Amino acid sequence: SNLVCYYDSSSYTREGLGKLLNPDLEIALQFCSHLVYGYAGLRGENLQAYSMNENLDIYKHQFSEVTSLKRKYPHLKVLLSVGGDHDIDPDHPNKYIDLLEGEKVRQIGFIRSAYELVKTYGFDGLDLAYQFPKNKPRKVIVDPHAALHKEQFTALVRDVKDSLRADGFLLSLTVLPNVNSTWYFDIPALNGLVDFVNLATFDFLTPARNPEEADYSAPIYHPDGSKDRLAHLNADFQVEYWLSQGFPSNKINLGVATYGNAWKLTKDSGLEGVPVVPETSGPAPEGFQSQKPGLLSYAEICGKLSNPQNQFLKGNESPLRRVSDPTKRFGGIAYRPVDGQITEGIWVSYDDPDSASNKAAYARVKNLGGVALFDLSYDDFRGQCSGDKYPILRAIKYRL
Ligand SMILES: *[C@@H]1O[C@H](CO)[C@@H](O[C@@H]2O[C@H](CO)[C@@H](O[C@@H]3O[C@H](CO)[C@@H](O)[C@H](O[C@H]4O[C@H](CO)[C@@H](O)[C@H](O)[C@@H]4O)[C@@H]3O)[C@H](O)[C@H]2NC(C)=O)[C@H](O)[C@H]1NC(C)=O
Repeated sequence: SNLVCYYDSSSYTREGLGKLLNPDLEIALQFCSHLVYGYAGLRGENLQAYSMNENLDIYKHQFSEVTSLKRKYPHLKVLLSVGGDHDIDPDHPNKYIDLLEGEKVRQIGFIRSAYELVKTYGFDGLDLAYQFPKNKPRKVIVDPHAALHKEQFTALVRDVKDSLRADGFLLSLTVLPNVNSTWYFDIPALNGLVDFVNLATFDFLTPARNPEEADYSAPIYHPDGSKDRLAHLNADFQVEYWLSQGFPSNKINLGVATYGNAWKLTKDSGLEGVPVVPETSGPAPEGFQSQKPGLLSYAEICGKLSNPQNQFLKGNESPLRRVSDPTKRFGGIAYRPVDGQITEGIWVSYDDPDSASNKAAYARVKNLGGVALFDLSYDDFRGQCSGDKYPILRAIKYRL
């Protein structure tokens, strides 16, 4: 099976423990079948593909430092990913749709630019992690041209593929969290156009989208215990959906995240950790390593879990408690409620090595092509949690 490892290059320049330099990157490569370099973006002035950190990717040669890793790993495939929800442009918030709705000249510009990036820097292919509009978050019609958009995307994928054929370059698509395949993906038309598809079957709920309640963010199956949870929000529904639409199972990769979604709790959230957790208050304070409110890396989460040793810590240092439904269907929970001394409450939905392993087993059972891991920079590459580096990656590979 495949093990498609995403690499967010912004991780190269992170300060402290979050920094992922190339020697640490390379260690993942005895487990990854594919490396995907993230993320190129769209220029708001003409929507061509371009590096969102030219100084690093191009002027300090990081694109080709990473693709030249194939010299050391002759079976490794390296792709370049566009979008990935990392193309954040408040100045041009309609780029991805405008590219779909674009005139030939505009689309050709993108196709040519994206092609140039792949070829010039030694990549084996392109990942279209298209930033479509997502499911509207339920609080407490987003796109009325979805069907037009679906058609335009199919056509754009065909033309992109066409540009890559002569070189034999791969094309993958990534269906990003809460991107709805009914609205945008003409799945029977894609089998003949793309080498594989990555379903990002995680972040179904996040503190950014769902600041006022918390629930499992990447369960395999639907948890009946989560009241009123939308039934398409689980990995199995997404996978079966793609299979339903006639996509070959072995061209599908199951997305698994290495980071957790972390909500700030309130007194009114109560003391129990099984979701749905009410009266939450947006993202939890950022971690010191990952510096992203509402996100924590696996090492940051592992580092907070309660043990007999850290038992003595109190107040806002008291350790997090594990909640782990024994059916292995839903994924991990670690939390600390607002209570007395504890003023800073937090609820984290995440996969650890065991639960990621579970996802890998499911993928194997469903005869999928493999797993796509988002991303190496939040796996514990330094070995902080147990001493073993890349504990989530290795656990997944064990079971594919
Ligand atoms: C794109 O987004 C749309 C929503 O805008 C989404 O459609 C929704 O799909 C789900 C999943 O099929 C539908 O929910 C099911 O609906 C039926 C009928 O109401 C229920 O019988 C089902 O309940 C069965 O299963 C649930 C969990 O398995 C149980 O909790 C429940 O008790 C039942 O056993 C289930 O609720 C939903 O009705 C539509 N919604 C709308 C607004 O039309 C679509 O799936 C998304 N596409 C993808 C690929 O994600």
